[PDB]
Amino acid sequence: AGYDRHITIFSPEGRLYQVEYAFKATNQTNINSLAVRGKDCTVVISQKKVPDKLLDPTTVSYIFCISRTIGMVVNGPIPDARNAALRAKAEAAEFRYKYGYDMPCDVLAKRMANLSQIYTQRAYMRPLGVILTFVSVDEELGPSIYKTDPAGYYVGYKATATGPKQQEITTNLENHFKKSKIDHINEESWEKVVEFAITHMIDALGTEFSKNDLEVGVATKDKFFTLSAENIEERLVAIAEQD
Amino acid sequence: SDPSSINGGIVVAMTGKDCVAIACDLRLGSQSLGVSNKFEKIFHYGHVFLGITGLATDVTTLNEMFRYKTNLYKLKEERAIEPETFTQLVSSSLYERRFGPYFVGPVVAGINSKSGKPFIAGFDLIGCIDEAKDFIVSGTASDQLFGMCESLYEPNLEPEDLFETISQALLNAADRDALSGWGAVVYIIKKDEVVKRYLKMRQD
Amino acid sequence: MTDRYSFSLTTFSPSGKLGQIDYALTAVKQGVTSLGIKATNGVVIATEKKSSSPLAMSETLSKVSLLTPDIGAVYSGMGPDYRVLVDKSRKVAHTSYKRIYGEYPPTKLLVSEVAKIMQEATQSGGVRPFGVSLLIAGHDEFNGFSLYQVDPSGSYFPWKATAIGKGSVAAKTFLEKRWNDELELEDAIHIALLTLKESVEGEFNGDTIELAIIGDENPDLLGYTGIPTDKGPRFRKLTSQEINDRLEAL
Amino acid sequence: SVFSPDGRNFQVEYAVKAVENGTTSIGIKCNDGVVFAVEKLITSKLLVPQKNVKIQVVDRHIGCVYSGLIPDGRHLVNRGREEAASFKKLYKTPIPIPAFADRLGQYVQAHTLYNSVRPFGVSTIFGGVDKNGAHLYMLEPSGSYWGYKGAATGKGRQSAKAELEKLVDHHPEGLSAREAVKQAAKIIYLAHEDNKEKDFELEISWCSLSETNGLHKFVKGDLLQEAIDFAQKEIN
Amino acid sequence: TIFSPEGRLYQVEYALESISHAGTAIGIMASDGIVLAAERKVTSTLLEQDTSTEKLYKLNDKIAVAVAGLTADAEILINTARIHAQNYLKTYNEDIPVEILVRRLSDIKQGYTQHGGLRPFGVSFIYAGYDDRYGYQLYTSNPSGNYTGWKAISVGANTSAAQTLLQMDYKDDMKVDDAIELALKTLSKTTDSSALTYDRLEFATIRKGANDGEVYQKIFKPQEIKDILVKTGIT
Amino acid sequence: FRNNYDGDTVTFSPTGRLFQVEYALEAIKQGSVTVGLRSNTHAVLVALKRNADELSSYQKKIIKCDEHMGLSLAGLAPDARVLSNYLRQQCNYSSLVFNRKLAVERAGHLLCDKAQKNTQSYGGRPYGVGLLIIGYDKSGAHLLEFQPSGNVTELYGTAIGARSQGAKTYLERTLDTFIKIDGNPDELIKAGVEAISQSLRDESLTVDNLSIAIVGKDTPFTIYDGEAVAKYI
Amino acid sequence: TTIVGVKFNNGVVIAADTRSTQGPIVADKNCAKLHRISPKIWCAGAGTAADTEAVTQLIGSNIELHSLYTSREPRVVSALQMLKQHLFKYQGHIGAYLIVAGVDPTGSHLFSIHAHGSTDVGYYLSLGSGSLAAMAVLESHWKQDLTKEEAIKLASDAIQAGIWNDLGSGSNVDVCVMEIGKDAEYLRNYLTPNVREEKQKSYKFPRGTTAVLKESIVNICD
Amino acid sequence: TSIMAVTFKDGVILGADSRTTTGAYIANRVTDKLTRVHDKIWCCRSGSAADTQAIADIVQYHLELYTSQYGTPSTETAASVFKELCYENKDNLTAGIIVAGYDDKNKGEVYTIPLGGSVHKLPYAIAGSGSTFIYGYCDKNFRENMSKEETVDFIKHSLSQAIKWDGSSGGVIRMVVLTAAGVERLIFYPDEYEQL
Amino acid sequence: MDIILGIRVQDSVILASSKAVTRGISVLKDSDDKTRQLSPHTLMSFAGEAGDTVQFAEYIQANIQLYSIREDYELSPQAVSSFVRQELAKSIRSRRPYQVNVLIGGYDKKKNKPELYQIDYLGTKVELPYGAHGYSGFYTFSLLDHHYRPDMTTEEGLDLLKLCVQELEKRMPMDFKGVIVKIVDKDGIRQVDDFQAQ
Ligand SMILES: [Mg+2]
Ligand SMILES: [Mg+2]
Ligand SMILES: [Mg+2]
Ligand SMILES: [Mg+2]
Ligand SMILES: [Mg+2]
Ligand SMILES: [Mg+2]
Ligand SMILES: [Mg+2]
Repeated sequence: AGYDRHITIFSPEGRLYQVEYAFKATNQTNINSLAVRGKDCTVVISQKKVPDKLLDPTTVSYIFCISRTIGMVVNGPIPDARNAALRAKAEAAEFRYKYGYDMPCDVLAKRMANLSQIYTQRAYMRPLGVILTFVSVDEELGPSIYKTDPAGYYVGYKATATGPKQQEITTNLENHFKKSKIDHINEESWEKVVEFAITHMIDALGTEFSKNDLEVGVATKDKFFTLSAENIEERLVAIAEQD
Repeated sequence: SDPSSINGGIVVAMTGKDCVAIACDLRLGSQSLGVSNKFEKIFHYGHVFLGITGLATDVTTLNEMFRYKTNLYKLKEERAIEPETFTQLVSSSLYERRFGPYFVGPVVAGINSKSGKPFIAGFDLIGCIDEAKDFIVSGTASDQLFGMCESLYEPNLEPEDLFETISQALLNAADRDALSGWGAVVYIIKKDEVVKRYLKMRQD
Repeated sequence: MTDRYSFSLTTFSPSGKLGQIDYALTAVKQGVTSLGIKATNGVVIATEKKSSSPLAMSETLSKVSLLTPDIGAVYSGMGPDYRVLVDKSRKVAHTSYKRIYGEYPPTKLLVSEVAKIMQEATQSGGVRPFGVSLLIAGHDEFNGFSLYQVDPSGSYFPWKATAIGKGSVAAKTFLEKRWNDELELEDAIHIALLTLKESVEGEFNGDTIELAIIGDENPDLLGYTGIPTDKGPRFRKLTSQEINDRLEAL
Repeated sequence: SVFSPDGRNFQVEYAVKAVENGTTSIGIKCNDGVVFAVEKLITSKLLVPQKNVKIQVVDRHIGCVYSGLIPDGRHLVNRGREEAASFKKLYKTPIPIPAFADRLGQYVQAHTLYNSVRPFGVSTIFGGVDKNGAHLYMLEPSGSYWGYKGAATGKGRQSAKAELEKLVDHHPEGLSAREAVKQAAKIIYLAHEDNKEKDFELEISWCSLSETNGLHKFVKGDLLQEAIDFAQKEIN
Repeated sequence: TIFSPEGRLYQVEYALESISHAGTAIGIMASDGIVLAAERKVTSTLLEQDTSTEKLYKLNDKIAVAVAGLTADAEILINTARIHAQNYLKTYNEDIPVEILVRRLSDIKQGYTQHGGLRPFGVSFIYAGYDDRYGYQLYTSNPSGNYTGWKAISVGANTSAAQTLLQMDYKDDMKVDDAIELALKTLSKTTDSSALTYDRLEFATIRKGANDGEVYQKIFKPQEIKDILVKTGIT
Repeated sequence: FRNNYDGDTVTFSPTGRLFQVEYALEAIKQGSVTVGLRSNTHAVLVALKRNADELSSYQKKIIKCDEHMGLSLAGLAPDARVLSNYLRQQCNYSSLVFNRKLAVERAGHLLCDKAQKNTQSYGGRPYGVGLLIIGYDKSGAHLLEFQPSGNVTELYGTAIGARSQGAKTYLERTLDTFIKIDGNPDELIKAGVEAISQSLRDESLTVDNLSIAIVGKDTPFTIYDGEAVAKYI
Repeated sequence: TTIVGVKFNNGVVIAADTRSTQGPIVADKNCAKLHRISPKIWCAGAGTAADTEAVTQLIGSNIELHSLYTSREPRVVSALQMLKQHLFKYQGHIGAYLIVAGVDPTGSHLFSIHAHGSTDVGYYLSLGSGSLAAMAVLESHWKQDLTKEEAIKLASDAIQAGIWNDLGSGSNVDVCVMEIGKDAEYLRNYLTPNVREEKQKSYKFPRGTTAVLKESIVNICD
Repeated sequence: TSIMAVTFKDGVILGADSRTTTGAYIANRVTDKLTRVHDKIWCCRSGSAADTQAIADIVQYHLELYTSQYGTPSTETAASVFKELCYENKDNLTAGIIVAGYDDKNKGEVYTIPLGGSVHKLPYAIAGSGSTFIYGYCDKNFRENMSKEETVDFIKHSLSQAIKWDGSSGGVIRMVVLTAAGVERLIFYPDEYEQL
Repeated sequence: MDIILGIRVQDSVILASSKAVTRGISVLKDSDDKTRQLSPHTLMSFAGEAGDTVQFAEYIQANIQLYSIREDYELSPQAVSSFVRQELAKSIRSRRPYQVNVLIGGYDKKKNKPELYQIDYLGTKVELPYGAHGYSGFYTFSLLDHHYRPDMTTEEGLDLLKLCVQELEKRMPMDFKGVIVKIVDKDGIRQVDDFQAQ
């Protein structure tokens, strides 16, 4: 155990092991999430696992409402997740106060990536073991997905997936966009874009879901919101009548 | 009293055909008492000229400050500062002291060593730029100077003629102000050379 | 709350090496190639868009950045380190120069300020050097066109042409063979594209290559008319289509 | 601030060992409130009965109990009180329980970001009544917290959780404040099974909409005696 | 900053160790001027000679330095030195005496040697200046913050060889043109390269300024070095 | 397990232990014995003072905190001074601001919280002293025991320091007797001195060995040393 | 000073006069009071001249950095929010009074800012000692849905009211047009109705007129 | 300035005139004095325009933050944030604010925060220089549980009287209706309300 | 008020300073030396506010002496006067400005010329053939405008000074109790001990 394993200084290879180890922490919760863009919306799906029957299921969540327009799904342990959520909210509220308009998705993402970059460079801060997926319908850019990781890296996606079985879902989606040739789901209502996401999660993970197995966030022009079990129940019935 | 009145003094700059001129009086006073017959108010940094009127302690200080900053400039940039740029550096330096200002009325003259165009400018005590192409005036006899200049001035004057005009402007405006005068120095500036003349004037 | 590493994390070793600077340079080596070439009437900087995922949209991640209207940059090494250096470089062009002389800094000076920011990551307590090398290309009235390299130590050197990152030794070779003091900007772009092909694994089109110039003033990019002595940025990021057009006659 | 090669924080995991080491404490959510109970190990006949209180109040409506390093818990409650005062000052309303949860949450999590601090050596069970019902929470040394139908921590956590699971099963339709108090006495008596070599004192508190007016009060006198008897009867 | 059992400062020693790999720099003081010559680090055809300064820096109008070590470290020190000279000029209306500037810079270096847990600056300087008190002057400073005065001196690689060669050929009555010759001979002999060509040198003088009574710093341009390399017979 | 884990108070052992704190606890066990006990009307501290030499003073173990409160120390003496000065201030602040005598219980909480911050801050040590705090407040006589871990418990009686286990077993045995000595200071002191006896491999406790303090219903906290203790040996 | 701002169907226009004064005296007969915050957001100021230029350059600089940071065109509401927060902080001590107008991705905008940090929105506005003369022209001729040409006419006429009736305003009219589609057009000296008449006589002196004491050439070089 | 807020059967209405003056000069005849700090929490401002805008901007910031973290804030919470800002900085603020809002629990509420920074919960509230002339009319004509149309009438009548007498008041009457239905903006031009 | 005159002849600079210290209605002392030697060849005289006067002088003296020892060298009159000016110029914008006016008289050894500097509390510096602070200037400047010659001897300069003091003794309302006179030339600084009736 040298110092190059314990703090964010370079190893002789040019690597930063603490950053690399922080990426490992993201899967620690064994949850898979995926995000897709509709024609005028953006949808995020995440598995919802409640092992203990002593838990109040309503309080178990990895999706956060950052602002009126921006949602965030987190892959990683809850405490680090809530640290990033709180900060993002504060940054979102501050941006609006100082600049007189709502903070865009991509701009909040860039800012959260910049915070992460600092923990990558300063010794006394550890990175956070989380990957952050930001979604909205940007007033200037249309539906948007931006994802940040412990490296301070971020980019925009047509669609994306995160978690242990990230690859299954990625290739599933890559295969879809290979066929359709466009960079979104050609569909008007968000209800149908949510159904699509659930379907392609089912085929990629080879698993059926009940209403309590899922967690859904929807971002439309000027609101991001989450679905309750019943809006999800209604969505599961719709997919069931054909597939 | 009013800090811009304690010591006296005037500065005027004019443009001509391929030249600039800048002049000042030589008086340094303490209210009614004239103290110094040799107090110059024009300075230069490379080919950039700066006259300053107002409180003499700030005249001296700002010369020292602009020597400092142009010296560093030349070292980092490996060229002498140009009139346009220097003007901006005066502005922001004065504005930096917005709520504790230097009580001065600076005046910038010079020729751009690349484009060759004559350049003059003026500032209030907090660094607001007066961008005028004909003449700029400053000091306890500025009303008298504005009058003289607005009457005597015409564009595109030959250096030898521009000399007469700026001298006459200064001399006669000086003589209507109790706190200015006591000698006068005039700089005629061309891209290639600079001539400096001490004028004969009323010593009262 | 409150740092326990108030000492330099880059210290000297018995042989005189500064380990963390070396290790950071190793990080640059592992990075995607980027290059700059200087012509008589312009400078070109180019690099490869090595995409993380095919599901990602690579236009939402620019490796080439405008620093001032007349200065642009590109890098090899760690992306996030670049991104923050760009923010700070842009800010420092304002705080240290534009807010003082009312004009944008000449290239060597902005480069000098970036170099300072990286130098400090080498000496201050509790930090590691930046894991990048930058190529900074620009123009200014009195110095003309220029290209500079800046390394994690804070050193900079002016280049006629150079490459950094992966295939940099081969590419520097290819450039020494091709460069001369009579090149037009079109020639330099052509040479830049060729040099980059030896480095590029996959597809080689205007969607996977990122290329910007410091050329003549673009008055159509200014955003306003009226002031005739304001002529527009010299920095111009070439479009996907403009690239593909020069790959057909390549 | 140190991640292991597989993405763990060993220091936090060791902090948990100090919690597992502590006295057992519990919290039960009823149809209109919350009940907290804790095991006070009587080390010696010299300890004054009823006079070494563990359950702490935050504001007027929140109860807190913890297992692990007791001082660490008082440090947290102190912080919780400062954090709730500040909320009330700006917003006039008493701090909602979820809002309070995250306050503690972020504080605890903060103590796992920096090499110059150690994580807290407690798990805290807390909650109370707000604008929209009863809330019960449990908070680990990592800063992880969730809502709970029922919660236990410390030495007797395993048998306590087993009893909590039974209640959730036999009573989906609610469960009263008065009943939950009794059950708390029972569950603490059963969980005391491990540490049976030393004697123990019971401590219960509750916060009920209809029983305490949404204020946190200590269970004392006849109600405590009733709940003790129920537990002593259901142990034999 | 700590001491070894030998009463040596580890980090200072290792800094000096680093400097002995840097291009050699030579300073020679004559009666009517000073010479600064230094060898650039093994470059390339594509390096822009014209717009490059890695070893020679103007401090004010009367003082220059030759650098051996980390350039970035040196730029940090050079900039504060420049500022210090301007403070002096503002305070006294006199150009700073060479020693005063040298002592200050040396004191900054010394500070890193004694507190703060920051690494020292990996830099050694050769200062070449003129002032109305000591005339022409040559000084050297290194990461310890020690400084000494010289008639001729070198820093960086091969100082051992270069010092011995300078010791042998230097004489007190030398004109500057003689000192230009000595410096280039000495670099020629101590180089680790096939030949000493113009593209691998930086060169400067501080003369009595053509014809005047004042002092002129001449930083040699590339083409000028090429000529002065022919005159001295190394082509 | 005990290896790389006892460097500072900011490190847990794989067992969940804080060794620095455990080592601070050992400085107590090393110190000279002192006993505290109370009835409903009074509370008593009895302390065995320790000289360095037969030419030296027997160093003080008892410090007064307010008119209604004081403590005995066992461990690092300088740490007791720092903690009692703070306790003196907290008692002071209570009087000045609220015209209120600080509850003995609240004194306990304040000490606990102060010790705690030193068990969690880098580059600072835990306190290395044990304390026995007695007072008479608005709910009568109290005795507290303070451990540098921050643990404070209210008791009827106790003892801390070397060989204290004897007295602690004694008081455990005598519980029902001494709790009832109401309105008789001299008998409660007698039981205290007798309790401290079960902790002597030392000797015959002398006029200079012994330090007694009392507080109660109508007696402010007062210290007895020398001739004034003679009547108890 | 007379500055105005008028909204039209497809954008916004600002205009000002070209006179600066030191009390009763005219310092610059043709100065530019129209300032750029970003390419499509422009600014006119009255009050302490230095304050209005400085607050314009400060906020202009920070808006450039925001624009680069965010990859977006600068918005007028950001220029406004930053100006007002800055001005407020200084409780009126920075005597800047500003009409700020521009087009951004959300449309066209016209705002006023007062030195204490209050703002208002409108379709037509004026500031400066000349404001009442121009406001009376605006209140007489402003209609909803003006064309570009009608807007330029109206704004130009308002500035003339100030030029002719307010002793604080004079000389020429500058205009800036900001249409939603196009680049902003700055029209320096749009009108020049105050040409100085030729003087009656030439005052050029015969050479030698001025008496000289001593003389010497000055060195620039080194 | 004439400003008021009235609670009625279904919610709350806010009204204001649209005149702003520096001296006897009308700087703005069409000011919007009704300021939203949350979907269904609005306020009326009086006093220094700079002060009340800066305050409103800060409150809106605090309630956006509140909402991200804790959900929808009560009107009481809005009022408290205003008070806090107004009380704590009473030495450098001339600010008179009326806070009005609607949620589903507490229904329609009005709070008034005058110059000192004190808070007052009231069935209706008037403020601004023009309010002084309508104290008698308002006290005489206000009833609890009025219909929407009745309330618009009361505000319209009151503010016309205030506009008639106070030279600092005038222009149009703006209103904002706050109910379960949502949010409604109203305007009334001089030719309507003068004829009353 | 306080009298502080100075005159630069060809080979020296003479300073003359009033000897009275007056507070209210009482003359507390009549042998006050309003001077500090800055270096072997530089003299400073001062007048102004009661405390600040000496405090400023001794402060300057400490600094110049420190320089001399650190450099084993004596600053030129011109350099000392710039250091003094800057100190006063910083002082005028501080919380409580030094209200002190000074004359600096020095013999520059490098140039072989005497030099006189007049500096007011604002930090206004000027090099002069003769100068004065306070009201005394209102009489002496015109006197010396008539009487002074650039090529005067040290003895001729003392005569000119004897004229200045006579005038002030005739016309000034205050009794300043004569002056202490000090010469600064190539051999350093010396006091003319006979002036009161010489
Ligand atoms: Mg780190
Ligand atoms: Mg750390
Ligand atoms: Mg004037
Ligand atoms: Mg005159
Ligand atoms: Mg548990
Ligand atoms: Mg007019
Ligand atoms: Mg009215």
